[PDB]
Order: sequence, then structure tokens, then C-alpha cells
Amino acid sequence: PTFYRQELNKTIWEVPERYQNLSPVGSGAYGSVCAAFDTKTGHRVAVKKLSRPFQSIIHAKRTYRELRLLKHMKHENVIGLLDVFTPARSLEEFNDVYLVTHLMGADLNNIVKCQKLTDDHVQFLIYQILRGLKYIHSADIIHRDLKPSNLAVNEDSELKILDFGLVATRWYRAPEIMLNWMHYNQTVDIWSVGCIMAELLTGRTLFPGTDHIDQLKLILRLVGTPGAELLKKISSESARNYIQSLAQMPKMNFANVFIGANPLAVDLLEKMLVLDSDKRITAAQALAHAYFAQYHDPDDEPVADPYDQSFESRDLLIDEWKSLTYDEVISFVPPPLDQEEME
Ligand SMILES: Nc1nccc(-c2c(-c3ccc(F)cc3)ncn2C2CCNCC2)n1
Ligand SMILES: NS(=O)(=O)c1ccc(N2C(=O)CCC2=O)nc1
Ligand SMILES: NS(=O)(=O)c1ccc(N2C(=O)CCC2=O)nc1
Ligand SMILES: N[C@]1(CO)[C@H]2C[C@@H]3C[C@@H](C[C@H]1C3)C2
Ligand SMILES: [Ca+2]
Ligand SMILES: [Ca+2]
Ligand SMILES: [Ca+2]
Ligand SMILES: [Ca+2]
Ligand SMILES: [Cl-]
Repeated sequence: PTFYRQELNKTIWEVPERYQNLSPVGSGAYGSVCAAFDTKTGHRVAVKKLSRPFQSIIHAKRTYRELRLLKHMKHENVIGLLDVFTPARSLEEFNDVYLVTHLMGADLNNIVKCQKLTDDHVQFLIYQILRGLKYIHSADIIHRDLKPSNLAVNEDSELKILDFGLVATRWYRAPEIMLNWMHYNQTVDIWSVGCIMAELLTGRTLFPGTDHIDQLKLILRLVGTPGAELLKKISSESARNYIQSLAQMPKMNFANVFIGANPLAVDLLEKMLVLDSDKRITAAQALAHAYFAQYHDPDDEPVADPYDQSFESRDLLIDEWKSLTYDEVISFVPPPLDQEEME
């Protein structure tokens, strides 16, 4: 393919003539993103150019990690790869990596910002998040920083999770992540979903804390003071002593917090916004909840193929990560344009 150069976001992009009319649509993880027109299929796409992907072993391994993760994802509610390219003609010149996926116009903040959402619409949005989470969790991939800005949404409210498995808002983070509690499982992401759903229903951030301590206080005012058993998970004595020292707070009745909401929404929120992660509902259990009855379809809530993450434990030299990444670029096989059939 012939490549052309264009200055975008103050740097030179080098892309195949296949992709035209590039225009910037914001930063992404470790890179910046352009919308483009794919002349081969007539589809709109988003192209992410990774920023200095082989600067250090940290950049090199995260480049490999992101390419491995995105090549594995084949789910309608999870960002996956349509293409990956480099202008390099050999490993010796290999220095830039571009990732291509379907174009999604907005993030979830652009859906809820200037719109009073209906309950049926909130159901659809949360249903999609949970469907994608069931899929990535089934491959032992956790998001760990799920938030509205990491939920890509198109013009028809179709949603995909992005930047999974990889100063930022902490308002949606699971408390065990934000506070570095010694144990955490895949339901960290379910706390985030609760936080997002609450905001879709009320138009207000649920836990808008100014710092870690302030946010924990807002959290404990909703869910109540924890039992001694959850202190088991907290390494620092100073943090444990602090929590133990706060005046006892009862759990609030969520029906008095989400006034006038679908009682089924309140019930689901009660199951998700639980301080102890071992008591939280899973994404797969949440999909069977009556709140989603009009959308739930067991035949269309698939799990993932096994995902080999053994590379995560390994320290390799920068040129080995670079070569492994080049291998994954060269071996990529684009999906068919149409991968779905009528039910
Ligand atoms: N507009 C749009 N459409 C799809 C994805 C993205 C995208 C990607 C991304 C990831 C992988 C890839 F291969 C290509 C692009 N990373 C961050 N974003 C965000 C850019 C602005 N915030 C919302 C989405 N942006
Ligand atoms: N925090 S609040 O008192 O501003 C508030 C705002 C909105 C709401 N709400 C509705 O109106 C419909 C569903 C829902 O949850 N509840 C509380
Ligand atoms: N997901 S759940 O519905 O099983 C569940 C489990 C436990 C709890 N909970 C606690 O842990 C302390 C207070 C409280 O209400 N809430 C919901
Ligand atoms: N955001 C709210 C009410 O505005 C604050 C007060 C109380 C506990 C948390 C969650 C709700 C209810 C913080
Ligand atoms: Ca899960
Ligand atoms: Ca269906
Ligand atoms: Ca089809
Ligand atoms: Ca069917
Ligand atoms: Cl694999």
C-alpha cells in the first residue's frame, strides 16, 4: 500500500491511502485518535497512533499488551480491531503502531449530559456495559478503571468498553482499587457500573469526593460502616484505625436516595454498590436481573475464547517486546465485514 503523511495533533501520521479524511477526536490510552473514512468498505473508523511505543520497556510491553488484548476481543460491546498497520517495511525500521476500530462518535458523558434519559434507555446502556464485562471477565481480563469516559457510544446509543486490562477521575473507582486494599476480584468493575448507573438515573455524580478520604466518607454514608471482616483487606494500620474511628453510619435505604426510580433499578443498585467485593453481584448474574428483562437474551451473551496472558509475568528486553509486537502486527487477520446473523 502507498502511505501518505499528514500532520495531526502536532505530529506526523503516516497512514495507508486506504484511510482518508483524518480528523482528531481526542487522546486515548498511550496515544491519540483520529476519525477516518475507510475507502475499502465505506465504513467510518477510528485510528489510534501510539505515542513513542518503544521508548522504554514500559512503553514496549504496554504496546504489546494492548495489541494482544485488542486482537483477542470479538464482542459487540468491546472495542476490537479492524486493522493494525505500521509504515515500517521491516523490523529494523519498526517504530510506529496504528490501531483501527469502528468509529464511535461520543463517550457516555455526551449521552447523559444534556439529556434526561428514560428508564428504558438507561436499561439498554447498562445492559451493554454488563454484556461486555461478562465477556472480558470470562477471559480473566478486568477493566479496573471503568468510567463514562472509557465507554464509547455511537449515534444510536450502541456502546463499547475500551481501555480495559491496561490526573484521572476517581469517582467511579472501586474502593478496594482507589485505596489499594490487599484483595480484589473481577467485581471491582461492578462497583463502577453502580456508580455510572446511579448518575444516569439522578443526573448527579454519586460520590464526588475531593480526595480519597472525602470520597470514602461519601461512600460510607451511602452503604454504611463496614464490619471488622472487611478490615482484613486493608494493609495500612493508619487507614484501618481511621476507618474504625469514624462514627457508625447505617446503610441508607436506596429507595430514599434514588427517588422515583424503577424499583428494579434500585434493587440492582443495592446488589452492585456493596463495599465488600466478595458480596457484590457479578456481571453475568446482573444480566439475569429483572431490570434487563426486555433486553436479556442468553443466546446473545457470549463468553471469550481462552486468553494466554503468560507474557504478563515475564520481563523481556525492549527489542524482544518490539519483535513480538511486530510479529503480532504482521500476523493480524482482519475480521469479515459482516460477522453477525439474524437470530
Ligand atoms: N471515536 C472513537 N471511536 C472508537 C474508538 C475511539 C478511541 C480509542 C481507540 C482504541 C483502539 C483503537 F484501535 C482505535 C481507537 N481510544 C480512545 N478512544 C476515545 C477517543 C475520545 N474519547 C472516546 C473514545 N474513539
Ligand atoms: N440526588 S437528587 O435528590 O438530586 C435526585 C435527582 C433525581 C432523582 N431521580 C429522578 O428524578 C428519577 C430517578 C432518580 O433517581 N433522584 C434523586
Ligand atoms: N450483592 S448482594 O445483594 O448479595 C449484597 C450483599 C451484602 C450487602 N451488604 C453488606 O455487605 C453490608 C450491608 C449490606 O447490605 N449488600 C448487598
Ligand atoms: N450523593 C449523595 C446525595 O447527593 C451524597 C449523600 C448521600 C451519601 C452519598 C450518596 C448520596 C446520598 C453522597
Ligand atoms: Ca465478572
Ligand atoms: Ca436478541
Ligand atoms: Ca449479517
Ligand atoms: Ca435465540
Ligand atoms: Cl490467545
